[PDB]
Amino acid sequence: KLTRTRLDRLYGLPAADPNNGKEYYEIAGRFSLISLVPSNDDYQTPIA
Amino acid sequence: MASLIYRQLLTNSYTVDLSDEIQEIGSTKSQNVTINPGPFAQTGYAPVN
Repeated sequence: KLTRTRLDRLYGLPAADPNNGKEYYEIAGRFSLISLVPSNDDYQTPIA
Repeated sequence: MASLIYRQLLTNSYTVDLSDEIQEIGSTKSQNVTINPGPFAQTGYAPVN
C-alpha cells in the first residue's frame, strides 16, 4: 500500500531506492564452461 | 719408399677431423627440427541453431 495516493498494493520495485541503507546484493553460483583452447600443444619444441 | 710413402699417406688421418671441423665452424647455420603428433579426433559443433 502506498500512502496519500490512489494506487495501492505495489507488486514490484519502484524507482525510488533499493539502497535501503545496505551495501550490496550477493548471489552465489558455479560456472560450467566448455570452450576451445589452443594453449596445450606441447610438441612443437626444439630438440633437447 | 713408394710403398712406404703410400703407408705414410694412409697414416696421417688425424688431420681430416681438423679440416672438416674447420669447414663446419665456418659453415652455414645449424638448426633444430621439432616434434609433431599423429592421428586426430575429428570433432565439430553439433548443436547450433
